Amino acid sequence: AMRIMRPDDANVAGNVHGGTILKMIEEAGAIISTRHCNSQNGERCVAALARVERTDFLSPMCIGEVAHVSAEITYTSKHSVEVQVHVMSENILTGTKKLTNKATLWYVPLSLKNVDKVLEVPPIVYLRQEQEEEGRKRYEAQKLERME
Amino acid sequence: GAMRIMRPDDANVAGNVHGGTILKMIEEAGAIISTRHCNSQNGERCVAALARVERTDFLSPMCIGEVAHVSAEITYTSKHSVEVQVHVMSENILTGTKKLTNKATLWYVPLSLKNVDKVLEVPPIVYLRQEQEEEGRKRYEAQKLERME
Amino acid sequence: GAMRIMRPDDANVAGNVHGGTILKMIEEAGAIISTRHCNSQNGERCVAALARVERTDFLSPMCIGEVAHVSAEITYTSKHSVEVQVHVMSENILTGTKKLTNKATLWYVPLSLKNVDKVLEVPPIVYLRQEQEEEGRKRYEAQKLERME
Amino acid sequence: AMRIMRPDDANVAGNVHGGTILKMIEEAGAIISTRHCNSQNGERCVAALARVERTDFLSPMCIGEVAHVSAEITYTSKHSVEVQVHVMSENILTGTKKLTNKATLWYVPLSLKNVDKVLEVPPIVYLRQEQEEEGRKRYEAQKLERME
Amino acid sequence: AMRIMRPDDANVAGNVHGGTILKMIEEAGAIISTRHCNSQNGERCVAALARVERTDFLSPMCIGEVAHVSAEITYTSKHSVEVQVHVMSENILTGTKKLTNKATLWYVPLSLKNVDKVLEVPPIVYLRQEQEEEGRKRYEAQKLERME
Amino acid sequence: AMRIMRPDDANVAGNVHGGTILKMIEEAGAIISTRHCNSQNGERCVAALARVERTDFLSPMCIGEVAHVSAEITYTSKHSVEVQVHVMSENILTGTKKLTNKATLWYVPLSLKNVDKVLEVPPIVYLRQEQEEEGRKRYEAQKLERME
Ligand SMILES: CC(C)(COP(=O)(O)OP(=O)(O)OC[C@H]1O[C@@H](n2cnc3c(N)ncnc32)[C@H](O)[C@@H]1OP(=O)(O)O)[C@@H](O)C(=O)NCCC(=O)NCCS
Ligand SMILES: CC(C)(COP(=O)(O)OP(=O)(O)OC[C@H]1O[C@@H](n2cnc3c(N)ncnc32)[C@H](O)[C@@H]1OP(=O)(O)O)[C@@H](O)C(=O)NCCC(=O)NCCS
Ligand SMILES: CC(C)(COP(=O)(O)OP(=O)(O)OC[C@H]1O[C@@H](n2cnc3c(N)ncnc32)[C@H](O)[C@@H]1OP(=O)(O)O)[C@@H](O)C(=O)NCCC(=O)NCCS
Ligand SMILES: CC(C)(COP(=O)(O)OP(=O)(O)OC[C@H]1O[C@@H](n2cnc3c(N)ncnc32)[C@H](O)[C@@H]1OP(=O)(O)O)[C@@H](O)C(=O)NCCC(=O)NCCS
Ligand SMILES: CC(C)(COP(=O)(O)OP(=O)(O)OC[C@H]1O[C@@H](n2cnc3c(N)ncnc32)[C@H](O)[C@@H]1OP(=O)(O)O)[C@@H](O)C(=O)NCCC(=O)NCCS
Ligand SMILES: CC(C)(COP(=O)(O)OP(=O)(O)OC[C@H]1O[C@@H](n2cnc3c(N)ncnc32)[C@H](O)[C@@H]1OP(=O)(O)O)[C@@H](O)C(=O)NCCC(=O)NCCS
Repeated sequence: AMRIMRPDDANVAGNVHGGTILKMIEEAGAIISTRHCNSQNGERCVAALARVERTDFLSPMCIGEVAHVSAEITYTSKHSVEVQVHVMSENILTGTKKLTNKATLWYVPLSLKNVDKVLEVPPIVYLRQEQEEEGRKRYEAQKLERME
Repeated sequence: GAMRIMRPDDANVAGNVHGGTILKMIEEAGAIISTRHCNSQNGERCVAALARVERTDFLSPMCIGEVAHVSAEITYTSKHSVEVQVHVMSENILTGTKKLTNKATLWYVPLSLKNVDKVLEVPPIVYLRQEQEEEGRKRYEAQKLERME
Repeated sequence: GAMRIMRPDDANVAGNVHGGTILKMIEEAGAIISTRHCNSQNGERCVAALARVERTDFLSPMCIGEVAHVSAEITYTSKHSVEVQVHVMSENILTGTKKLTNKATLWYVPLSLKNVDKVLEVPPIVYLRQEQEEEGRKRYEAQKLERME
Repeated sequence: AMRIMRPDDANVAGNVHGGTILKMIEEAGAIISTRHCNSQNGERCVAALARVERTDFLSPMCIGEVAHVSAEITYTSKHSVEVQVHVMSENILTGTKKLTNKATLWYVPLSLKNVDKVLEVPPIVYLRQEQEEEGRKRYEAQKLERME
Repeated sequence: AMRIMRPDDANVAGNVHGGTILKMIEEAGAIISTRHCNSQNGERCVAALARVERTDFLSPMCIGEVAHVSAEITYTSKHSVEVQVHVMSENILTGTKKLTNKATLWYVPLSLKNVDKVLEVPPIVYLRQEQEEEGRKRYEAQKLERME
Repeated sequence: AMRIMRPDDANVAGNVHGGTILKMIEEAGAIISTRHCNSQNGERCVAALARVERTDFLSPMCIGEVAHVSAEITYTSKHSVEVQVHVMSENILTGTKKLTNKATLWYVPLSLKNVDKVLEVPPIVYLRQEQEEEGRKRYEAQKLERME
């Protein structure tokens, strides 16, 4: 995703609201996860946001700057999808680019015809085994935590 | 607090509200409460910027036509930061049914309006129970440590 | 209630909020409170439609960056209509200053979702004092009579 | 003004919210009043909404219908402008047009340089003599009402 | 159509984005073409934008100025509608009016019930036979550009 | 640049309005052109839209489908930028993709210090020589159309 930041995206200091960026982040996560969950022509479904991991906002973004939002599916469990989203600001006058934040989201597919039906998530192929292993450990961390 | 009716543009094709919609509302509540507090002792004029979102689980869906209720509370202050806990509740105004959608914790930092990116001191808060100050102090130390990776 | 920070698109070239912006927020509060009430006894599912806005004066300006606080109360019910009083207060979160922006009164009529333009019976509200019902009944009669010129 | 009504303009029933129409009405009033209060090259100003008269909503408007919003300055006092706004719905499939609402609004011009400075309003030309007298009577009745 | 230009319509300097005006232009074209294609109570339809002809932006528009959009159906073929749209900027503080844009659009009526069914366009009334001839030439010109 | 199509982007049939797409195309054109015109760190400028030409809408896009907007600078004259934009629709439930739109936009860099000052456009490198010649022919034809 690429969008010019507008006055209504920003506070009175002209700096973009956290909420504006969070919204864009989730939009990217929703597209990528829904596409994936339908990618093997299983039951028609839409991915629902189940969890947002801790995220830190490192640098401001200003009106007139371009928000760049990119997403990657980094893990899949039996019924869930982990998405990592990166947000970068670009000033197209000066050329300066800054990392706004990195967020991690967990999605769960729900049947279009039965909203209470959690679907199985198709596997992804990992470029690196360490990526599957790291993803598994993150999956475990949140599973264990939610087990109270 | 804050409430608003969920509209078509707030929801997916299933009729369920996008997480991003609720996240935006949560941050709107945090911004108001933290900005007010950071100017509450008439210090240098400032606006609270969102520094951190803690992990948060979405427990129940919300649908078009349901009312999102968003409430915020300042639960800790450090020298230069504000911790805010936000609760989101969905209300179906046809059936009456209310459900807890989400609980989220946020951290804000006040930045001067006049001095670009100047971090300001946060006025102290008073704790209903002193157990709460200690718990908040522990939460503060935990994020301070986690960020210094 | 409802609260929202005023944004540049809410305001004219001078930074002052448009009447239309506030009118919209007023009606949003009215729509929620009246719809909830009209479904509160689980009658035929319905949505409250705005029938009337009483005369209303805008007492003080609001500015970009101030927080609009909107609060509503059902003050009367007739057989098929709901009277709602709405208060709008501005809050400057930098200075702490609060001002009454506007008081408005609205009338809603519940319409069936299933049966188009079917007007439904409104559940009675509880009054703390008989005087409240009498005062509302007088306002109801006034507008009812006027709608015959 | 003429605008197609969209889903976000309407409730779950597909009927346009009163609030949406109210916002459009005020937009029409703001334009006509601001243009008028600058029409004699006085101090630059913007008209602010002072009063909305009682108004009844007669017929619903639906998603996909076209809202027609028309305004006319019907009276001016020394420092205020009376505006009548009509809203009509047009169904462009069926051809059917309906009167949604008629509203009267009062605006007061405020200096751009000084928000607290109320400016004098230029006179309007009345097509009929009786119209000025009618507007004058309404002005005095509301001015006398505002006592508290 | 008339609308005041707002901060979100414009860049950091306060000049209106072309996209904002393009959106307004298309809205006007969609209304006028849809009404016409349903004017004889044929199968219920909505006119879809098929083409924008070479449109030129002649002068900037600013926040606070009023955009005036006017549309006219200038030619009809068997299954399409040519619409010419004019955009005028009005500064309501100074009184200045400027021609912002002239655009020519082509619409095709599609059945509402029957997803992608192209319908016949009712013929338009011409004031002079010369107008039909000129329209025909423009019709043939766009046909040629499209066949390359 | 991706985004999901929402109810307010579309008509009563669920099909996206031409205006919605035109706005997205222009946003992409504005970003790429402004970035390019500041790429050699000349006088700070923003590129203003001057022309939209010969843009055709080939297939409908629906609510819930994802719009993919891709921009490319295809010609530069001394003071203007030609941008070609393609819009592709993607159904993330079915996987189906369709070419929605092909557009051509001309931008002109205007100094931020002097809003009437048309700046020089840095040259671009052409992947195939033939593209420059084709671009020049298009450029000459439109520049002469603004003469004859
Ligand atoms: C918030 C910000 C100003 C902090 O910058 P910094 O270099 O860390 O500033 P300092 O080192 O002086 O620290 C100031 C305070 O901020 C706190 N802080 C900084 N980052 C934090 C984070 N991610 N989470 C919680 N607190 C944080 C520090 O703990 C410190 O408070 P303390 O002294 O009471 O412990 C900076 O990270 C920033 O501008 N981020 C972007 C904010 C923003 O624009 N958000 C929306 C983006 S769309
Ligand atoms: C996501 C949701 C459907 C899960 O419900 P549930 O009763 O826990 O479902 P299950 O017990 O069958 O678990 C299904 C999967 O979801 C995962 N899950 C559930 N809650 C989760 C959370 N908070 N974070 C990460 N994963 C979660 C489970 O781990 C399981 O996947 P796995 O078997 O691969 O490990 C439910 O919490 C929900 O509807 N949440 C709201 C979603 C939404 O609408 N979001 C937007 C709100 S605005
Ligand atoms: C409108 C406003 C400037 C009037 O303030 P005031 O103290 O009464 O000012 P003045 O006494 O000098 O009156 C100026 C004119 O306004 C008129 N007026 C004041 N309140 C009015 C009302 N509510 N309805 C109609 N006219 C009104 C007066 O009659 C006078 O006109 P006149 O001399 O021709 O009779 C003030 O109430 C205000 O700023 N309101 C908020 C306007 C606004 O921002 N609207 C949008 C809110 S979101
Ligand atoms: C409100 C509406 C349904 C009433 O229609 P109606 O033909 O008068 O219906 P009824 O005669 O059966 O009257 C039903 C109730 O509505 C009330 N009513 C009707 N118009 C009213 C008005 N303008 N103000 C207050 N009450 C009104 C009647 O008093 C009656 O209540 P009661 O029996 O307790 O006295 C109708 O005027 C309408 O559909 N208006 C448009 C509503 C709308 O869509 N609003 C937004 C427009 S953008
Ligand atoms: C585009 C604009 C700057 C050109 O004005 P002008 O008086 O013709 O300026 P010039 O004669 O000096 O022409 C400068 C360049 O613009 C080009 N140009 C002007 N109009 C053009 C058009 N409609 N299409 C393509 N190129 C155009 C010229 O070809 C020239 O480039 P070149 O020297 O490489 O050939 C002017 O018409 C303008 O400000 N338009 C409005 C732009 C805007 O605000 N867009 C959004 C409106 S909502
Ligand atoms: C408009 C559309 C239905 C035409 O499809 P088609 O296969 O060419 O249909 P037909 O061959 O039956 O042609 C019907 C008419 O459309 C016209 N037409 C099609 N594309 C056109 C274009 N690019 N410019 C002008 N006219 C066009 C033809 O000239 C023909 O008119 P005629 O018979 O009077 O000469 C198709 O291109 C489409 O669905 N485009 C997208 C429309 C849309 O959804 N717009 C918004 C996109 S966000």
